[PDB]
Amino acid sequence: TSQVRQNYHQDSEAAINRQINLELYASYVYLSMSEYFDRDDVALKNFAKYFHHQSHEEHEHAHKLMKLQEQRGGRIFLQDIQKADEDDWESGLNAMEAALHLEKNVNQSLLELHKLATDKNDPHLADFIETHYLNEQVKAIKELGDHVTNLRKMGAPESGLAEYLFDKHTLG
Amino acid sequence: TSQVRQNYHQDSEAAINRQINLELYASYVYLSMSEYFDRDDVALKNFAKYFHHQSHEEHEHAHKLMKLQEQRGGRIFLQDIQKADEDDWESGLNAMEAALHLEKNVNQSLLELHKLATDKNDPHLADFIETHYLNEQVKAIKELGDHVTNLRKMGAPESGLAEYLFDKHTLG
Amino acid sequence: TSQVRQNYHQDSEAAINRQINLELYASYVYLSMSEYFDRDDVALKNFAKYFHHQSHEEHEHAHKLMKLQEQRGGRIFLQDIQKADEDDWESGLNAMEAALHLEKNVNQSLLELHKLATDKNDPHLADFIETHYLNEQVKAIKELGDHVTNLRKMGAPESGLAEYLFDKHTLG
Amino acid sequence: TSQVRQNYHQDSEAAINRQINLELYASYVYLSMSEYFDRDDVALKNFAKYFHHQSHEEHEHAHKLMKLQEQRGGRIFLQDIQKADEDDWESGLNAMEAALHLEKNVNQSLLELHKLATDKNDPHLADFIETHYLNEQVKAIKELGDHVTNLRKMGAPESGLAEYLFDKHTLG
Amino acid sequence: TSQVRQNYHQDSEAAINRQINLELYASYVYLSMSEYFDRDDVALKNFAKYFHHQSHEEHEHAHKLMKLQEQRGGRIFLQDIQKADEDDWESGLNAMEAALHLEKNVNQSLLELHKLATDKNDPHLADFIETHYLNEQVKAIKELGDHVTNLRKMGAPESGLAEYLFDKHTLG
Amino acid sequence: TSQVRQNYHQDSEAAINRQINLELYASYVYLSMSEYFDRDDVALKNFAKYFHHQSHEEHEHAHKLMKLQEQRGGRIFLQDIQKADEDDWESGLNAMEAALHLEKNVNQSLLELHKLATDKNDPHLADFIETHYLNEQVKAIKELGDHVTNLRKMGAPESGLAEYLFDKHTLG
Ligand SMILES: [Ca+2]
Ligand SMILES: [Ca+2]
Ligand SMILES: [Ca+2]
Ligand SMILES: [Ca+2]
Ligand SMILES: [Ca+2]
Ligand SMILES: [Ca+2]
Ligand SMILES: [Ca+2]
Ligand SMILES: [Ca+2]
Ligand SMILES: [Cu+2]
Ligand SMILES: [Cu+2]
Ligand SMILES: [Cu+2]
Ligand SMILES: [Cu+2]
Ligand SMILES: [Cu+2]
Ligand SMILES: [Cu+2]
Ligand SMILES: [Cu+2]
Ligand SMILES: [Cu+2]
Ligand SMILES: [Cu+2]
Ligand SMILES: [Cu+2]
Ligand SMILES: [Cu+2]
Ligand SMILES: [Cu+2]
Ligand SMILES: [Cu+2]
Ligand SMILES: [Cu+2]
Ligand SMILES: [Cu+2]
Repeated sequence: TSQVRQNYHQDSEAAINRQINLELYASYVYLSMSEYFDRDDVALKNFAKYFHHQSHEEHEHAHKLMKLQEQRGGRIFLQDIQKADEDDWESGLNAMEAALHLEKNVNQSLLELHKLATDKNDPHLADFIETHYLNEQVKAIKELGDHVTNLRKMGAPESGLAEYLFDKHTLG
Repeated sequence: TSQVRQNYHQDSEAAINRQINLELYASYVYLSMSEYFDRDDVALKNFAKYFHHQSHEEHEHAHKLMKLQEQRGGRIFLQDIQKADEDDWESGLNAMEAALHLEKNVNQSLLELHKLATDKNDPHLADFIETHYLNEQVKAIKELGDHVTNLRKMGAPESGLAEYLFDKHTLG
Repeated sequence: TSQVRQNYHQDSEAAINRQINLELYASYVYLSMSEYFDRDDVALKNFAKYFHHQSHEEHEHAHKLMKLQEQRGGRIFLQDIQKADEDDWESGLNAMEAALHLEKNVNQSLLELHKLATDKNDPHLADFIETHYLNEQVKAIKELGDHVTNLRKMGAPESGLAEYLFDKHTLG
Repeated sequence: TSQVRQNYHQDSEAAINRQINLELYASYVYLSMSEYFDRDDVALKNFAKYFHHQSHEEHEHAHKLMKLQEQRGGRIFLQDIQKADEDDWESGLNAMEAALHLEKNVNQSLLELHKLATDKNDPHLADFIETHYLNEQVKAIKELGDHVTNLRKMGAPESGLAEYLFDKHTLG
Repeated sequence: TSQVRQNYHQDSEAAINRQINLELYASYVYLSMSEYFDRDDVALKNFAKYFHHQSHEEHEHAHKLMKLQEQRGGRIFLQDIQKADEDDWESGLNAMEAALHLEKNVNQSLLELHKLATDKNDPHLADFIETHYLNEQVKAIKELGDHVTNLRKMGAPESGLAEYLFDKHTLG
Repeated sequence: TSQVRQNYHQDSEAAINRQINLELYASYVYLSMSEYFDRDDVALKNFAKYFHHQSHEEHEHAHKLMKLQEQRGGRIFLQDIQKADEDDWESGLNAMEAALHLEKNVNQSLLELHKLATDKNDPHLADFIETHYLNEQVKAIKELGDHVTNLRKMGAPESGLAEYLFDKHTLG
């Protein structure tokens, strides 16, 4: 056992390891989306930039969790980063919809992680999740909802003009 | 024979002369396209600027080849610069499509030039083509593909609004 | 007929198209001369620079004419740009002499163009030629005459020292 | 088939997809190593920083390959990013030794990729690998060899003082 | 065998060692030429400066090759640096002619080195030679050809005035 | 005989030519040492930098002697630059010891050169050696002695840690 370990339950350590992998997965989904919009038959450069930014943000989320694990005296156990469900994201609107779904899934996992911290009387972990994760998720979900809404109201995905103009005026 | 000539095959010298003319031709096609978009009944100023830029880029491509010829001790033999297949380029989308076709044709000629350099064991010429031409073509082809894609998805060439908005937001 | 076309005779439109091609031809002659002086067995770098500058100047002359055509509602009809009469320009003095001859030929064509504008009662075209072309030609012809004179008096083309020193002290 | 695709063999497209995954794997190995050195019972912060830098470098290597795929008109097919062979890297010297082995493995794959490009007469791909990958690998391998050598000569991994001083004076 | 050595043939290692010596030899020839022009009975200071610069350039060429040897895990085996064929270089024109001959000889050796790299399927070495050596040689050969040409046309070596003026206007 | 030659004995001219070669030899020994420390199985970068600096310093020493020869009206006769006694310098301490021996040998030759100048009543040469060479040698010998001493006292060459720390704290 670590010289630093204090009030850190085995279940919490395990849950943190699972959360690290999920953040790395989210980052990979975003990378997949990013590259999709750089295809010659898609060619929406600001969508590509947006999802590239989101990919690196999720990477930072993974970093903080790995830091938390080391600080608390837990042991990081990395797992395979699974590829995304799709190779072809269909459209700007579909990718945004898929991103929204992903972020709500990550949020659900974080809420379960928080409940575990509360149940194990780990207020440091509870606050770590609150401070660095919970509001970030809520903000991310709201932004993606905003994007989905505009794209829909503009006539996406049927209107390619809608996705082009959104790429230019919101994302660029 | 030149005091500088070394490992420079007669066939390579001839192929370089042919490539010079093709680069000058490409430059002329782009000039034709440029001026078309400045017509009072077309009036797409950023299309005009874009193709003007492409015209001068091809001119630089011709310059480097002429320099290569002199450096290697070959003799430049210039040929007539043929006018383009069209006077009237129809639309923004059509010009982009025609440009894409042109760039792929120039690329094919460069690949054949590279094979000749390899076959004649001329690694200087091989690398000259690799370094200054091959990736430039690949980048140019991809960009034109991107442009064609956006214009199509926006509703060009039927939608004049599409070509107007593309001129403003991508090319301007 | 153009929505902009006013007082613009079919003969003038045709003559402008012919003048565009001649300016492009002059530019090409200068390019040929430029590259000649970059040959390892010629090696007069400031001659090369001088004629390169002249090449791009003629290009600008072609640009203004193409602009005039579009502004007046004429239609640009481009033609093949013919290669120069020579591949080998012999010497600094010979190239200058050939350039002088070329500029006087271009000037003759411009004077005929001006007479046509006067005959067709087209004062806009008449002034366009006067303002942008006629004095430019007179200046160019005089400069080339000056250069020919100095080279001759210095002992060119027999004296290679003369051409070397002229390259350094006048053109450099 | 892509509007941009030219001279791009199905085997090359597949090999590029495999190389993308390998670069992502290398990045993940480095991340694993990075976090290991941040453990309270390891605590070599400059080792951690060094491998973190290497992780992001491999990420850039993956980015350029993904860009190449899109530019050439290939389709990116992402795969699971496999976790590293180890959770516990034992020591500074062992991690450096493992990194050296990894880089030589990546290099072998790049050399095979280059042979395939040569065999398929794809000089653009050949030069892309040469320009952006081959010398980068050679430099990386040499640096890791240098590091392994110093650590060994200093008395690692038996001497914890050696690894501490190396962390401070070479990596910091 | 080196911990870093990969895909590096014994013949390539040997050829690199031979090339290192040749670059050091070229540097020494240039040094000899440099000092010759500083003789009180020669006194062409800009010739001296020019060849001094060339001497140090060849030294850098030797440095990069030595670096390549270490990076690839080869062992540097230095050899005697042979003195030049002449003590007395006769004239500005003769030295330039001798330099031209030297550079073409070095170039021939580099081309043979490149063929060996290709034959041994060593694309890293092939590109190293292409990137850092082949175009540098072509540029150097062309420049020396240019210099020889001007000196000849000016009346060298019979005309001491020609060599004096060339020293002042081209080299100074 | 030179128009500038005055009070310059044939023996002095010969001795200066021999000294030039010895300075070039010393420079080459240092270059050999420099590259040795850049080996992947040695990897002492500041040793490499130190000896590289010493190599170029000896080159300057050779330059001043060549200048002296020309100024006095002597004729430079260059000789082959002999490779060093070793390819493998064993260690930091051994190289420093070998450098110390080399510098004392060069110093002995300079002292003999000075005696010859005194014997031939050549006070210009005597002072040239005094001013530019004698104290430089004494300083160089003392510095190398200092380095040898520290390395020995630190536990070199048996202690690789000693050579590593010396590389970092004295040479870096
Ligand atoms: Ca899977
Ligand atoms: Ca025709
Ligand atoms: Ca013709
Ligand atoms: Ca697995
Ligand atoms: Ca290459
Ligand atoms: Ca000899
Ligand atoms: Ca020997
Ligand atoms: Ca004194
Ligand atoms: Cu990224
Ligand atoms: Cu996240
Ligand atoms: Cu233009
Ligand atoms: Cu081009
Ligand atoms: Cu807008
Ligand atoms: Cu130009
Ligand atoms: Cu003109
Ligand atoms: Cu990171
Ligand atoms: Cu990589
Ligand atoms: Cu210290
Ligand atoms: Cu020097
Ligand atoms: Cu060289
Ligand atoms: Cu002068
Ligand atoms: Cu050096
Ligand atoms: Cu010395």
